[PDB]
Amino acid sequence: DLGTGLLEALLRGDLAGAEALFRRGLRFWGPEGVLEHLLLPVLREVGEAWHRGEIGVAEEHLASTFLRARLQELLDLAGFPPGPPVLVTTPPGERHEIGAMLAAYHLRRKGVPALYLGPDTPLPDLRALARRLGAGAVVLSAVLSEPLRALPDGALKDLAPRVFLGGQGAGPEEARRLGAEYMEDLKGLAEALWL
Amino acid sequence: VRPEDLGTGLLEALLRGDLAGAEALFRRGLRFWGPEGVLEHLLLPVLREVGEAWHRGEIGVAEEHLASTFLRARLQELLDLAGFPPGPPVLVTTPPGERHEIGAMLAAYHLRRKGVPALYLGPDTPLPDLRALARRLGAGAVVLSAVLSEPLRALPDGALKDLAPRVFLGGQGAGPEEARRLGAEYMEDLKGLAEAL
Amino acid sequence: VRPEDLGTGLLEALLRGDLAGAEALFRRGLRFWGPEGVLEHLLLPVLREVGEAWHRGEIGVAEEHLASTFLRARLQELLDLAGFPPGPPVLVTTPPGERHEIGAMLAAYHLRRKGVPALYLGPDTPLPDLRALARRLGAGAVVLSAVLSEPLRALPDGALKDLAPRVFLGGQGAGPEEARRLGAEYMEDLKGLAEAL
Amino acid sequence: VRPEDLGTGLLEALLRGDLAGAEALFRRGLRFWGPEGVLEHLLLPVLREVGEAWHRGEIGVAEEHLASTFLRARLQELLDLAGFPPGPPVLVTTPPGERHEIGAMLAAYHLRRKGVPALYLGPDTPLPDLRALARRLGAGAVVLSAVLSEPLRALPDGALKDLAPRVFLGGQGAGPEEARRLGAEYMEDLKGLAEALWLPR
Ligand code: B12
Ligand code: B12
Ligand code: B12
Ligand code: B12
Repeated sequence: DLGTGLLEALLRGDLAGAEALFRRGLRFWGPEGVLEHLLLPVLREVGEAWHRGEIGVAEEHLASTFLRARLQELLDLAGFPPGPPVLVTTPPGERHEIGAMLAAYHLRRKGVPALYLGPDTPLPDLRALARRLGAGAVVLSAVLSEPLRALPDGALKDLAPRVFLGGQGAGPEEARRLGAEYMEDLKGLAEALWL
Repeated sequence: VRPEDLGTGLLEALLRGDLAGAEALFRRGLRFWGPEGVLEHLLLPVLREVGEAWHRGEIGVAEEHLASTFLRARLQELLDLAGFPPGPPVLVTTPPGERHEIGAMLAAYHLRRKGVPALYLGPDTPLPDLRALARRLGAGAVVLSAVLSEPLRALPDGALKDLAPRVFLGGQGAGPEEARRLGAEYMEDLKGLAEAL
Repeated sequence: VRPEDLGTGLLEALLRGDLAGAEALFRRGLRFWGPEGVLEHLLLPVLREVGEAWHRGEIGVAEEHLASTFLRARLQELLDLAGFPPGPPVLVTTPPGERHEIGAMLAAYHLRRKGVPALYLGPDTPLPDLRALARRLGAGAVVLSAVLSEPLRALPDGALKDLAPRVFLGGQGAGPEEARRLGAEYMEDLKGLAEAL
Repeated sequence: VRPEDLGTGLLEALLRGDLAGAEALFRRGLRFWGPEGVLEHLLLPVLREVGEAWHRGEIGVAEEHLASTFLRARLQELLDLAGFPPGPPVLVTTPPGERHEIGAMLAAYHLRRKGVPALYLGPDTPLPDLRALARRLGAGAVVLSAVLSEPLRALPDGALKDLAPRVFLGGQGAGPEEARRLGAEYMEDLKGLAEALWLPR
């Protein structure tokens, strides 16, 4: 797999060769393909390696900053459609960005105007922006479960006309308790908007 | 349209959630002022106005996030378009506890524009891990950007002294005294940083 | 619409005089393939297709001018974004009589992407003036791109030999023997050129 | 650095091969004088000073090339920022044999600033190929910039006639008589050129 190659280039600080390997993968598998076969497998392997204590925090930072940059390029290539926006973010306390960015990307690939805000947005401020921009939906990505548990019952229900929760840190019951529609796969998300 | 007006236009586009218009105005600014110029005359003035507005309680966190996430994305684009030389890298990051990342990215960018192989790691790197990577890659220098002063104050004396052969601290959160205490070379302007290396 | 058809789209936009559409298509390609990629998979294939069309008598020289002026402008943008390192410069140009400038610009760009301070002079520089500037600036190398062979053939033996400490000749109009005759190092690929310095 | 010193500074940076410093000084000029202003107060004065220096034998051709390639790059960015209107284009170029291209770019820029879709082709376009492109694009006008007079003199009588319904020749290398001989309207000032299209006569 180009996965091991990509990781090894990043770990030796070869950002030029890492970029070249990613670009080859994008040319070979296309935009959706490269995410499934390269970006996510590498991100998972970086996390695992760190958990095993095989790499330190600096190396993980390097890799994650790089993958985030590639995903941002893909986001930018999808363009930004006009229309009532969908705000994409993470719950308060959640700092991980890639799951939200992936969600924004899948929406944008299907012509949905997904505004990625960045992570960790307070719920009242998110509700206020959704209202001001006449947003049709809010989408939330949770990697950790703790930030969801800290939230009062029904706290996600009124953020916008539709509210979607996904990510490892989320499950059907916590979604029900919080008042959000739970969603496992990213492909289905655009269809779930009924447009 | 007018160069004299791009800051206002960019801010207004971001606040109404017009990412397409924002992108077009940034591109215009890049064409007008060039790579370094757009950062001085557009990106930073807008980022500062967003931050100020938030401090005055005029805008909420969500709006500020939108704008900052956008500006960060543009600086990353510029970073990628700059040359990356081979040779002993310079690691660029922020002190432990510092989450703001634009100042570090700006530093990496100015270095890369001047032929210095600056690896931006992202923010908030533990010092032992930073030291280990600097040693493994044979880094010639470590550059740290601090916007807040608190994260610097939490560090023990001489904590930045042996990170790499040269260690640079800058950002508004830093000053010559805190640099001396922590064992880093202070610098104020990004212009001078490439010459210093 | 599919990336592998950006080439035909770009060509069609240029031929109908749609500079705005051309710019948009090029930017899409840059986002898709990145800086080096867009040159390999869009700029060069389109420039070759313009040349072929001209050979088939489908378009005149004015259309070729339009397209090449456009591509030169895109390459210039990329050149500017790579930034210009300090240090002993490398002068990049074409032999006297050679007016085509894209191969030289491509060479300058690949060098600049690798931190080498490549000064693109433009095409068609007299050899005495080139030698004088190389000496005044303490240039480490001169790089020449030749598309046509005629301008090379008009030059006396050993005419490129003392232009600077290293002298490189490339381009389809050049081969190892004409390089040897003229006193330059020949190379085929732009990738190898940075390593060679 | 002060505005009254930008011209000298820019030239000196270019002559020592300091492209980074040159870029920074041009941007300072843009900040001071704005887009059109920088052309009048910085770009043209520097281009003229490069020419003068070359005449006085103080710089060779290599240095002039460096400087002109730089200024052409700046002017191209300004051209692109003027935007590209829709409609029947105006082709802008130089006569065959004319290699200087700044005058043509300046003409294209003034037209584009006034909403005219000026397509800058680059310099030195053979007249039959220019005629063919004007016809293919349905161009309403062709504009030619001549710095030198010799390339005009080499052209046969009536050689610029009917390249398009309107044909304009300008530049110091051109005069009313050579225009008449070649079958073009002569024009002195760039500002008037857009109006010269809107109201025909
Ligand atoms: C990679 C990783 C990291 C990386 C993060 C890399 C990055 N993303 O920048 C690093 C090394 C930094 C890391 C550190 C930490 N993480 Co970690 N690490 C992982 C790992 C190996 C993979 C996580 C992952 O796949 N995330 C990527 C996202 C995109 O995938 P996902 O959230 O599963 O979501 C999928 C779908 O739901 C969909 N999706 C995502 N969002 C949305 C939204 C919608 C609406 C939809 C429809 C779909 C969707 O896309 C994804 C495709 O599969 C796991 C272990 C494992 N085996 O999974 C943990 C794990 C998530 N980490 C964990 C922990 C504890 C941490 C740390 C606290 C460790 C520490 N002590 O410092 C820190 C900080 C976490 C934080 N503060 O957020 C725990 C979580 C435990 C829990 N929450 O109950 C895990 C499970 C491992 C463990 N220790 O058991 N981690
Ligand atoms: C933008 C901003 C924010 C934004 C940040 C958005 C983002 N970037 O993500 C937001 C609203 C989120 C924010 C948040 C906070 N910030 Co604030 N806000 C600002 C502002 C406006 C900073 C401008 C900025 O980002 N500049 C970034 C870089 C470009 O600027 P710089 O560091 O001065 O860098 C220059 C040079 O130093 C050089 N440089 C940079 N790095 C290096 C390195 C080297 C080696 C060299 C040579 C040069 C160099 O490059 C730059 C050239 O212009 C200031 C007020 C102001 N007008 O400056 C505060 C300010 C920094 N914020 C402040 C505060 C208190 C906060 C918060 C704690 C608010 C809060 N109370 O919760 C939070 C932080 C949360 C946390 N991490 O703990 C204080 C900090 C006081 C201190 N220094 O300890 C400031 C100074 C406001 C004040 N009180 O006057 N803030
Ligand atoms: C495009 C083209 C032109 C264009 C140029 C404008 C344009 N570029 O679109 C125009 C219309 C001017 C043209 C016309 C002519 N050219 Co023509 N045309 C071509 C064509 C199709 C493309 C090749 C090309 O120009 N690439 C552009 C450059 C950048 O790429 P390159 O030169 O291959 O260089 C590569 C490498 O060498 C490297 N490189 C470049 N410089 C350097 C420097 C260094 C140091 C290094 C390491 C590497 C390096 O990078 C480049 C890309 O990888 C080829 C046919 C083909 N090859 O498919 C001919 C070709 C070059 N043309 C040819 C001919 C015949 C001509 C004319 C004489 C035609 C005529 N019959 O009158 C005229 C003369 C030009 C003039 N009158 O001023 C012949 C060359 C003669 C031969 N050796 O047999 C070719 C080979 C095709 C053929 N018919 O046989 N041409
Ligand atoms: C710079 C310069 C050069 C530069 C050209 C710069 C470039 N573009 O690359 C260089 C050094 C290459 C050069 C070349 C030569 N040029 Co010279 N040099 C000059 C200089 C200083 C200015 C030329 C210039 O500014 N052109 C740029 C354009 C924008 O200026 P412009 O033509 O005045 O255009 C204005 C208007 O005409 C109008 N305009 C332009 N186009 C159009 C089109 C239309 C439709 C309209 C309405 C208006 C319009 O807009 C412009 C701004 O207001 C003059 C000296 C002087 N002016 O006193 C000579 C000068 C014109 N050059 C001269 C000539 C002919 C040459 C040379 C042949 C010198 C020689 N005798 O050996 C060389 C030839 C080398 C070559 N052919 O490549 C001599 C003429 C000698 C004589 N007749 O007595 C001059 C007059 C020097 C002098 N003071 O005597 N030159």
